[PDB]
Amino acid sequence: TIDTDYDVIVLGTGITECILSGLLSVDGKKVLHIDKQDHYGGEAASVTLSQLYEKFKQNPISKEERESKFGKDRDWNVDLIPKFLMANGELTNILIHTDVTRYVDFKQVSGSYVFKQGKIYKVPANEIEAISSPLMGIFEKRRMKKFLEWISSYKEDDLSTHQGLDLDKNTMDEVYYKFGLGNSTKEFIGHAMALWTNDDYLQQPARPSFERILLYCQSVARYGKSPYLYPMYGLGELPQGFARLSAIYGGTYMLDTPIDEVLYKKDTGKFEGVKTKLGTFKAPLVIADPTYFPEKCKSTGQRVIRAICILNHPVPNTSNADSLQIIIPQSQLGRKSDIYVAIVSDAHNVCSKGHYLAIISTIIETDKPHIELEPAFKLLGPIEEKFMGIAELFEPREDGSKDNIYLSRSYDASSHFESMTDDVKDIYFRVTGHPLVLKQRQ
Amino acid sequence: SEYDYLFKLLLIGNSGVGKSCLLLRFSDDTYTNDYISTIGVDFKIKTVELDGKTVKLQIWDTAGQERFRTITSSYYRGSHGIIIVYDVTDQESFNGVKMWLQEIDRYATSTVLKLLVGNKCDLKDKRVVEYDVAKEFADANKMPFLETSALDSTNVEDAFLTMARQIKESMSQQNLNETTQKKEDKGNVNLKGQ
Ligand SMILES: Nc1nc2c(ncn2[C@@H]2O[C@H](COP(=O)(O)OP(=O)(O)O)[C@@H](O)[C@H]2O)c(=O)[nH]1
Ligand SMILES: C/C=C(\C)CC/C=C(\C)CC/C=C(\C)CCC=C(C)C
Ligand SMILES: C/C=C(\C)CC/C=C(\C)CC/C=C(\C)CCC=C(C)C
Ligand SMILES: [Mg+2]
Repeated sequence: TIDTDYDVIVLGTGITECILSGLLSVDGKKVLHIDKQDHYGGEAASVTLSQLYEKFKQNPISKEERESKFGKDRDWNVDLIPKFLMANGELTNILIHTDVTRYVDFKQVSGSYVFKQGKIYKVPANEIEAISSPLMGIFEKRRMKKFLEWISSYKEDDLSTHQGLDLDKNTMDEVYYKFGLGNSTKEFIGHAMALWTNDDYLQQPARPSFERILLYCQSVARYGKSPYLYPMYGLGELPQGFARLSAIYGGTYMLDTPIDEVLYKKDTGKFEGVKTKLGTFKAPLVIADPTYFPEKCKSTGQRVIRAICILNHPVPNTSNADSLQIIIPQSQLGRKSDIYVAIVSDAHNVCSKGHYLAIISTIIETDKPHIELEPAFKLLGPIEEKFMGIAELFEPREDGSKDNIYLSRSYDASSHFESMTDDVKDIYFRVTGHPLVLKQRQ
Repeated sequence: SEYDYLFKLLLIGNSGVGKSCLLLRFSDDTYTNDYISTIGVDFKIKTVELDGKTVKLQIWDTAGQERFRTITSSYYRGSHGIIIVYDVTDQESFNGVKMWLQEIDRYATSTVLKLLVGNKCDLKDKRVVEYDVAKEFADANKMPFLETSALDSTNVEDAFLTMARQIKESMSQQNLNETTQKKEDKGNVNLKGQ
């Protein structure tokens, strides 16, 4: 007999849901976590090569052809949605407090590169590299330095370290002005450090930009090389790890289990449970991804193209790096948004020996999405295979307070997971009424 | 505190067969009648002496994920040996072993070691899986076989020792060296490292 009643039902095993399921199980809540799909990870799963053909190709190749070209399916764990972890980001903080580090190992990403006039340049990760970089001239570097010294010396508490700037009242452009920074330096700080994909931030309060730049500097400072970490065996390990945390603390899991019907309190539209092939399960609230409640979500008005490329060689002009980010700032291509490339390889157990995965992504701004990626495809050298997908981004219409249907946002075009942990924290506050407070797992 | 080899072991098998009790009997030498835990066992570490070698075992438990056959594929990563448990009083749990074998074939390395354990052998009146049938099955699927009782301790230490020996003795020198303490630095980042 299966228990009918739970504190919370969670639908979909994307990482946002799996983190929430783990945190709530840790809080002592009785959680039932269901997925219609036959595997963990939802839209940000890592999949095998055969699955990649099934998903993105018209006529999947034979097992024998696939294995001769690419080796065994077991060697491939290919992210559907590229993300790195900021080394001092919130996801690392959650991983450490929950000991989900016991279920997922991490390696540093070798570097972050920025595109300028057809070439790529490694963004400095230390003082020697900062001295060496041709990205700025000497006098501009001196102005850059005073800016970063202010970033380091600013204490909220103490108005004497503010240099006449107010992070809430001054725009980021005004902050740049105080330090006399030119437009190319603004683009570099904004796009390579704050990692904005557009220039909207210039006319917005400085605070969020200040915090993002501080986050970047703290992250590169943790271990050097770059601000990023990446999980061994791919991003799919993350939801699996948080699902294990939830199971340890009492959570119950069902996969390959369609939701036949969502149940609502009569004449109210409020959640009460779900009917499945295994029975009817009840809880006072549900947490779910957009695919379970499409009617309760809206498009953000953005579509992201993601091109998963398989190479049999390293990316040119990266010193044969095992992993990297490339950033193509919008101004370099006359675009409205940056193009990213995320490159990982056999060093991270995501492909067979000798191969590289290069996943290119951007928000579509033209009528020929494939053509928008050409400047990025050109950076990769010869490409063995491409698997192309386009995703529309969704967000909940409402915060869930009215109907106890607490929905996550689709995974966005940003190159790392900070916006995903922002979503976790926001959903947790919505669900529980108090900010998330992490305790160290004992 | 130092060790010769470190092996990663998993327990697998249908819910209710006594995997968590088997692990607690081995690790803590305790048994709780009608065992139910609010927080499931994650893993236990136990160092054993094996033909004059110190073998550290990190033995993973399922955290209940087997109930509806939702074991995370990550569970099998880096495993060296897998102990498949059924209940000698429960024919279906024995039949379920064929399915777990298929999972292991799918998610674990081709060279993983396997062992079949028939648990609850203390329940003599209620036995339905005949020893010779289980043994012939284990033979036909390339694994040794023991019947155990977490309750009264029958064969529990020996089951875990059997597996640690299947591994240590089956491993190519390349594979065995990678399990040594000197080779524990895998080039991964310690997130709890200042
Ligand atoms: N008689 C007997 N009962 C056992 C034995 N091992 C476990 N049990 C009981 O079987 C039930 C399930 O045990 P548990 O360890 O949770 O099984 P799991 O679901 O495979 O982890 C509990 O009531 C245990 O007390 C055993 O060797 N003999
Ligand atoms: C506390 C540790 C310190 C101050 C040394 C490490 C330096 C960091 C974290 C800053 C990295 C600097 C940049 C990305 C500046 C870019 C510089 C140029 C393009 C010249
Ligand atoms: C917590 C760490 C932070 C905020 C980074 C601080 C880093 C600084 C001040 C170093 C920046 C260095 C350069 C831009 C290179 C300077 C080199 C020349 C002027 C030749
Ligand atoms: Mg158990």
